[PDB]
Amino acid sequence: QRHSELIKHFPSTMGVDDFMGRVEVALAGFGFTGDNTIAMTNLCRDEVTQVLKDKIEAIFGSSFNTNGLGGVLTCGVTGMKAGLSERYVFFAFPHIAINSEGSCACGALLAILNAFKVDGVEKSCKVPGVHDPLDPELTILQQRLARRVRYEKLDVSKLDLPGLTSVAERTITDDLEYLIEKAVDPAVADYAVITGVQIHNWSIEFVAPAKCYTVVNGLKTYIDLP
Amino acid sequence: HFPSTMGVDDFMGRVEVALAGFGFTTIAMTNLCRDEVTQVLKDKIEAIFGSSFNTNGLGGVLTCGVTGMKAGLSHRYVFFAFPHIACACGALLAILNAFKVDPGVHDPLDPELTILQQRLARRVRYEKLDVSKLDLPGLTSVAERTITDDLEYLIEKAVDPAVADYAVITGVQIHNEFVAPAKCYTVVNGLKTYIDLP
Ligand SMILES: [Zn+2]
Ligand SMILES: [Zn+2]
Repeated sequence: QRHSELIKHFPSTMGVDDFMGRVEVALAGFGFTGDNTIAMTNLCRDEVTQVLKDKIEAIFGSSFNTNGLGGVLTCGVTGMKAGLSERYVFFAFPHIAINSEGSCACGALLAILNAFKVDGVEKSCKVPGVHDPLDPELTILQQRLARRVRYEKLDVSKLDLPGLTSVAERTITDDLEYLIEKAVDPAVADYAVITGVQIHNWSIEFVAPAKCYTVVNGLKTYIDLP
Repeated sequence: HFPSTMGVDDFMGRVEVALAGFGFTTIAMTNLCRDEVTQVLKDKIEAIFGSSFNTNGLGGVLTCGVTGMKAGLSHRYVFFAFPHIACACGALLAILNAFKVDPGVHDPLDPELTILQQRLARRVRYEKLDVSKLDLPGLTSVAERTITDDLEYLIEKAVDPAVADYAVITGVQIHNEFVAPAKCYTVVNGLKTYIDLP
């Protein structure tokens, strides 16, 4: 009941403010500030994620938001180009809640884990391009998650909500780069990418950074948390 | 093109007075285009209802699904849906450009865009429209019909009238800030009362 960081479920876990500091430090190093950059934020649509989006916009005045269910990126390549209209910073995060150690973290990720648990993971592993019209964002997310879970050969019997949440982060990150490739020419602009897992510790807000880098002058440099 | 057009704050006056007739404050779902310029009506809506959630997609597409609507409805209910126009809705103008140059399916590289694009095609073909003749305010108005029953399909999947009052405010946002309303009703204690302004 002190630092409330038994959240080592994600080794990289930081305070959200601690987190935001490192970012603008690392980002200032590469020429990014609230001065010259536009931020795109992508979180889950749920209201519990608003604290992270607010911190980011506190630093980045020029900002646009593309939140999808469970953090899925259904705005696509047009949704992205719409917002960027020379220095861009993309933040993408799924999100999880942990008491100490346990209204619903991520609603989508909860239902999905169950889906993978009761039915197969195989039931959801569809060809990309397909969705249930009754639940477009959710099912697009299931499937991408399913493909990803199969892609790094994961023992589903041993998959828990943190593990799933961490597959979502690798997934949402990968999708982000696929849009970024279509929508951003590293010859024309410099940009950055910050991804990770948002963690609601109900009261303290944490963030576990995952993949971070800058593409400056057509040259990519990775950034770890310290 | 939009004979229903009003100023946006007049609208938000008639709307809240109308709604006040049965309900007032109530949670609110807002669904507009992701574009920034839609924020005018957003904040005005929130202005009246502090309990809210937003479900914006490209052009106003309701890809939030039933689960999206259910997650937001956990604290009776009132639903706002509007596409828009002025670069008006870059999305509708992109679909329009398309409709005049060319089932649970989508481009992975533009899911919201192409989902809406499909739902408009169906609305276009249903209503029996000449695409050569279709222009931007026509498709916008279509999109208002598309977005509305979409919303409606989502609603009494998500909402049980025997237990909840809900309300529906739809229409078209117009910039040069105007709102041309369209389908507006309340359902209270069971009884559905459509609303026309004026
Ligand atoms: Zn969520
Ligand atoms: Zn638009």
